[PDB]
Amino acid sequence: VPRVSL
Amino acid sequence: NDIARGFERGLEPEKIIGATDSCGDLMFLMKWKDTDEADLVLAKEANVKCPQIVIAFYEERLTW
Amino acid sequence: NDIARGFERGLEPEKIIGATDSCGDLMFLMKWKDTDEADLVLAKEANVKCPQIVIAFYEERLTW
Repeated sequence: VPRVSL
Repeated sequence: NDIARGFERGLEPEKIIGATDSCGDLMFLMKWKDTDEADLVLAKEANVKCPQIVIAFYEERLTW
Repeated sequence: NDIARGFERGLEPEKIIGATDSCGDLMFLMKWKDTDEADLVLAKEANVKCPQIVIAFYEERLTW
């Protein structure tokens, strides 16, 4: 499950 | 890829419903318009063909 | 979502090269005979259509 971490 | 060929179906992309890098190159599972069908497409190709759909997907899952 | 329809291509299964439960039902990525290509098929359907290929896959993954 992707999650773009900024 | 050997695997992602969803755009060869010639249907209108509607929404990305998942993603994987498990075959090296990033893929998306693309749901098409007015069907429950989805297929894997290369991310590189979706970036070009449906950039707003790609972005909407990245935007929906921003974490800090 | 109707995702795994690999068998509809009417091609001959050769080897399962991966598997996922991430879209609900267990799926296999099936490599076909005489091609570089591959596509998701549902496990329940591979069990019936190509049981030795299913078994061969599970065999090379045995851990103790």
